[PDB]
Amino acid sequence: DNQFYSVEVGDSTFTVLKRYQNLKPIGSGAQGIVCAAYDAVLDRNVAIKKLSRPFQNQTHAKRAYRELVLMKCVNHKNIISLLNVFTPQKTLEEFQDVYLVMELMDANLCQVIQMELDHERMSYLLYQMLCGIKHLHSAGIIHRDLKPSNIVVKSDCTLKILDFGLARTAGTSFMMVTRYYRAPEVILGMGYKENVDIWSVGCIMGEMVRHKILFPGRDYIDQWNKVIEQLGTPCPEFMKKLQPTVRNYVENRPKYAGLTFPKLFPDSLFPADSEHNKLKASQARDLLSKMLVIDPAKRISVDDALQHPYINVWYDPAEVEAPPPQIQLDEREHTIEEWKELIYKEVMNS
Ligand SMILES: *[C@H](CC(=O)Nc1ccc(C(=O)Nc2cccc(Nc3nccc(-c4cccnc4)n3)c2)cc1)CN(C)C
Repeated sequence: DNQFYSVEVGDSTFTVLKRYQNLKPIGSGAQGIVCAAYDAVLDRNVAIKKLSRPFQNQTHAKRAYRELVLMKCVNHKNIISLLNVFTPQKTLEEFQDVYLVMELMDANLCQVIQMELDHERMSYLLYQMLCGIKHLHSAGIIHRDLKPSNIVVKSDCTLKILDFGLARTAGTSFMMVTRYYRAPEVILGMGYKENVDIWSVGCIMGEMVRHKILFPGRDYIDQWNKVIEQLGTPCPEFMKKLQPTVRNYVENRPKYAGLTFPKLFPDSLFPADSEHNKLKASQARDLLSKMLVIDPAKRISVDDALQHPYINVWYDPAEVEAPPPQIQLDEREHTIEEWKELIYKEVMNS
């Protein structure tokens, strides 16, 4: 501990470089302790994340290696970037902790989502989401678990995605707590395509309008009921694309016509008494009717969503058509000891 010092932050021991001062707690759970700090060397505020038990198991180590490699290789304004990475331990043998240093954002989408919406801020947040998701897809990264807690925003309304989800897997399976934003093809295990992340964007948008989670529930069974009660029972063609065992339960459910999108998202939930606000309520509802579609064969793509009148007002080829990032590796299994060495070399060679 020459260039390092210790400090207790939010019931967690932070052994960080002497350049990071005035550490303040900001977040924790379901895996990872985060705090805010001032970088003396850069004269800027940062966010420092201490990884929670990265070598407890192979899933933690695979997810830690994946996140560290992707945060380094990706360089997009709508995806959180890695400013610095360090370990207070001097050797591979002693190595046990990883500290990721990133730009400090003002709030999480979980609180911004609760704000009284204006079409300007709302369309801008969704535009940035679609931009970041487009950039991940270009590199073959299908998130599959996009949620408000995985997204951070700044005072100027600029947005960044924190996570990469299941990333480069193949796929549609997570074993760990918030499943309200997962696409039906993921829930029912049908296989996914790139527009699987569009359902999650639809869920988040619907929530910005309603100020209530669209599809809540104790479990998937309860969650699927909330989907069919509101959007209606899917077409026989979709239920045909299900394998016989889950198909049996889905087809045995009571048939629902589903509430129309005017009834799901009435004008009451939208800014009123202006011609511009009237126009914008129907455009927002129309985009929801294209994103919140059970059948992924009929759901809108990221590219077409960016082309929608509600979003296209922000379209900038410099932000949207940016070059995809290129590249042990990201679908091969290793022992926990082997992930530790892969993780140690990433922290050291940066
Ligand atoms: C909503 C999730 C929920 O329960 N509510 C919630 C609120 C806040 C946070 C949180 O800690 N995020 C947060 C809060 C305050 C400032 C910042 N700024 C920031 N800047 C850069 C990086 C980070 C960061 C990185 C890694 C992990 N966490 C934060 N933060 C951020 C969490 C949860 C549930 N929905 C999923 C419905």
